[PDB]
Amino acid sequence: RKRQMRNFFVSLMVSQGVPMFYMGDEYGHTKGGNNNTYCHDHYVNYFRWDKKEESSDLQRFCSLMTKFRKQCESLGLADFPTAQRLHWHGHQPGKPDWSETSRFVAFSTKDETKGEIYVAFNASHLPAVVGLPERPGYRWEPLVDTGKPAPYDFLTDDLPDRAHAVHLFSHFLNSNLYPMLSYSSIILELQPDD
Amino acid sequence: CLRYWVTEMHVDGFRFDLASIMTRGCSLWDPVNVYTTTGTPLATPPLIDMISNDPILGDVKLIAEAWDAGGLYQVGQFPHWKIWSEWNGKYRDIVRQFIKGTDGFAGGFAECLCGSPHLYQAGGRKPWHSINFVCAHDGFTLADLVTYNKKYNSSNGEDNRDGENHNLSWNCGEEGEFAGLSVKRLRKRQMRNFFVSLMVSQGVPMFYMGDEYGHTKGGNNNTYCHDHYVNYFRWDKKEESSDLQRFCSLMTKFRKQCESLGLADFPTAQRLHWHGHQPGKPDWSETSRFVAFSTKDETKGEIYVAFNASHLPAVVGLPERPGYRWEPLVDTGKPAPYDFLTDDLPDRAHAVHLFSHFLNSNLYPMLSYSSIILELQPDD
Amino acid sequence: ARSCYRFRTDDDGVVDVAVSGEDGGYAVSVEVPGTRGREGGLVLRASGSGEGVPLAPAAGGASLAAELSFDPTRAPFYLSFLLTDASGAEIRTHRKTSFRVPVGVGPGSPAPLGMSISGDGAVNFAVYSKNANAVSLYLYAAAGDEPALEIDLDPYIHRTGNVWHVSLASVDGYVSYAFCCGGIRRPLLDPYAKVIGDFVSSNSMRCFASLA
Repeated sequence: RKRQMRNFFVSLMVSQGVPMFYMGDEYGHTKGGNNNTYCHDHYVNYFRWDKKEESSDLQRFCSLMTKFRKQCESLGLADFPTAQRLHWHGHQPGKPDWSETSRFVAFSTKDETKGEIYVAFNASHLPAVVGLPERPGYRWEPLVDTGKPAPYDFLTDDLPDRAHAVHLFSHFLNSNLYPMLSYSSIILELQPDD
Repeated sequence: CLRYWVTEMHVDGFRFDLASIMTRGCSLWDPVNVYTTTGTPLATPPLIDMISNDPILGDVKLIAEAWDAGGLYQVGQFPHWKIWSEWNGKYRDIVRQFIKGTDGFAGGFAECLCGSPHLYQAGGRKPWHSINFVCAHDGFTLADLVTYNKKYNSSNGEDNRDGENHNLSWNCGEEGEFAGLSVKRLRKRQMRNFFVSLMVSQGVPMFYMGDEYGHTKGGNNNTYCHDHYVNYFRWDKKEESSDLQRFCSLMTKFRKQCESLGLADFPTAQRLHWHGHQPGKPDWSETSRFVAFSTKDETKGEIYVAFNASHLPAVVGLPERPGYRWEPLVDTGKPAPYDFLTDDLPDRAHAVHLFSHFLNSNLYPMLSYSSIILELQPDD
Repeated sequence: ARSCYRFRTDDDGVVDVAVSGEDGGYAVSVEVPGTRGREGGLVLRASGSGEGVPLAPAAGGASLAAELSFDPTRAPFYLSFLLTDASGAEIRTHRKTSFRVPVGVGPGSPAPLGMSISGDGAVNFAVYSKNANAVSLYLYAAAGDEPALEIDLDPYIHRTGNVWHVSLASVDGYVSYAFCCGGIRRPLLDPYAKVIGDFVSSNSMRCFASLA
């Protein structure tokens, strides 16, 4: 459930357009299962600040996602993207699968600030190891992985163990690979390797 | 002579070179002499009978290299009296072909891991009568096994005629010591895989001087005539390769600590279970390059071993044991010192924690040409 | 003449024992070198003894030594003991046994088979038996019918392969010897004896090898 909620927020924050979400969705407000609450002057419809501190991890994830959307200029585009800037990939780079059984959508796009970002969604029930695009002289650095436990689902310089966390995945990242769970999303940034 | 060495120099055992010659018949049994010619192999040679049943020599270690240069080949059929051990060359061939990646060697590999009962059980010998080895003084070293596809014996002066011609090796992508970073990483992985395969097999493991730091002979696979540093132990180069040496020491310690690794009898089906990509479904097909098993341990509870000799990475499912979880110990793909986890590592708990999202759901991601070992621990 | 025994321990170490025929008692000295895993001294308990003989430093902490003495008239016997650190943990042999050492007999040599005498006058016994799990030596005096001396052989020190051997300083006061294999107390004849005794049908069929 936590994975899927993070996936929904990632998809909202990486789509072209204007993101929009109702209050209380940044920390997981529950109504008991009631989808039509137009006639309740009850605590079900009141924002809970007692339970906000219990869901600080999801709130931090949402705030970091919004900040990342602000910092990336390839997300706010006045015109529609063209094939030169946006490329589609599948399990292997440059081979998207559009069939009826497909549950894997991934793309990579260029940026003047971040250089390049890679986004992948795995809606399948089977974990997979994906092949990252081949960029001579560079490498891919993990930023977001909805499967990882907090606070490592979002990597920031505020973390004291960021470099060690990247080092413990370097053996997969050195061969342009990344292991993914089922129902999970990843975002990577391209960085020079010299 | 053998009794003299045992009783005066306190030698614990012997290894016989070209031992098949000691089974060939003597010319004294030709019908011309008494009243089947010279050199015909015998089923009960008198010398082997005298050695096996000697009051002193019968209780020491006897190992035979069961072939000669006259065409004899007696691996698995040496006259043993249930006492004699053998250099297992079939193990060498099968492991060399499986680890480098070759179709049709998964079943042979699984048989090798169990001590080769198909060669020893029927005759009444035990798993430890098999002397397992990957490399020896003759042939390639462990480092040259992953660097050269062919011998380079021109320094011998015999125009490359001498030496074994079918080495069953793979240069991991490029020929020679000058290669890219990925090729060198793969070579280090493959040496670790060979040592892991050696150290988790039933039987007696044996490896050659200097294979623990990656000694190289330059591709020369027959170096009998060089009093030269190509044949010397390099104590200076050993310090530049402390990671591989540490890995080998830790793996030997692990073998010593487990009671399910060196067994006095052949493993039964109640203790050992075979797995595949999914638990309980081993793949013995011709295209298979994946062997995994789990065995019950009276000391560590349960251990799980997997070999991925494929060129494709895979995520494998782990056996389901409610109330317990699997803990990572060995991973030949990881950079040192995280290829082997010890409590001397200050980052052990954190490194384990960073793989919890995979370990919780009984999964593990593997590189191509890698190996893993995991242990079962209570979780409540 | 002194005898020396070196035992490997179960914690990757060495215990050295020496048995000396002091000019009519016996002195046994125990020396434990090395220190990696145990620091705070050791006590020699005689295989579960409630008492103890602490080991004292010898040459500056490199080795710990102790000494035990035994009164004469004692027929050949075995000294068994264990070691303990200052934690309660017990040090055993690498075969997981108490350290057992013979007092009154030597280890002997496996060749030649039978009874032989060395230049100094030591008497060596050697007999082959693959199937027997226990071998004992009997000595008889001029009459005998029952053994004057009985010596059990240690399965570790008094064997080389499948040959049981033992050495004796002197056989004075004895004329015959025999062997007992397994737990059966029936005296057997040495197959390699050169001089034998009288065939006596006891109330049985027994013959003893001569010590001359």
